[PDB]
Amino acid sequence: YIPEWEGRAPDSVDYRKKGYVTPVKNQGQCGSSWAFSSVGALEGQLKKKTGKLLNLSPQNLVDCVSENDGCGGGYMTNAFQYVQKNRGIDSEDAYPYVGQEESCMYNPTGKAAKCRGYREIPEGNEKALKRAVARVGPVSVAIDASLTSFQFYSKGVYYDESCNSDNLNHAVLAVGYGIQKGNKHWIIKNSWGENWGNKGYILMARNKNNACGIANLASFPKM
Ligand SMILES: NC(=O)SCC(=O)Nc1ccccc1C(=O)O
Repeated sequence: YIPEWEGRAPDSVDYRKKGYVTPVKNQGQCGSSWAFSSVGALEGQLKKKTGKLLNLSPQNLVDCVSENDGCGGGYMTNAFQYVQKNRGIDSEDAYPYVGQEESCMYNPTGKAAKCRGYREIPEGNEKALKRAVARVGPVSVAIDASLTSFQFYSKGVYYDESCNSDNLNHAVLAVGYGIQKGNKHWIIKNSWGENWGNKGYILMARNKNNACGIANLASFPKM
């Protein structure tokens, strides 16, 4: 067997076709994009591990990941380490999202997935992020989403040269990649509801010198 960091990745990958991606969620006013990005990468690894997939609980992460700040931001790697230490993460149905930080309500009964660690993509290496998406699955990533051009995206492959790759303020999920009208892109799942962008998704420029810092905080959990 030839490992992940070696040889040719396919030119087009989309896990929305293969049942590795849950429907688009809406984080509301709570600044918990790290939680939705974390559960999104955990859902994809749950599908490859068990063959079954299920909507996991970002509220579990908001209320229980003490290393993060609930609605005040957080890192996706701390959520992965939490699930590893906690031995489990609850389902969305058993731990619904309320849009606020509350007390930790984890119960092992509603456990739907586990995690045994994580791996951080080499800093700014878009080729390595591409190989990871093609071989591991959906990868949690952080970007600069403060620009007006990003927030009012609707169609096409998004690119803005003013995007600060050193101000990663929003967490999303790379559910694939490809090419549209001569512009390479990452297929990115956001958490601003289905009515944002293109059905909740945005195609962000790929191989344009790590636009918006797409590969500066990329990671995936291990199951
Ligand atoms: N042996 C390898 O690492 S090749 C992986 C690969 O297919 N990369 C690519 C494939 C198509 C387009 C762009 C890239 C890129 O380099 O970002």
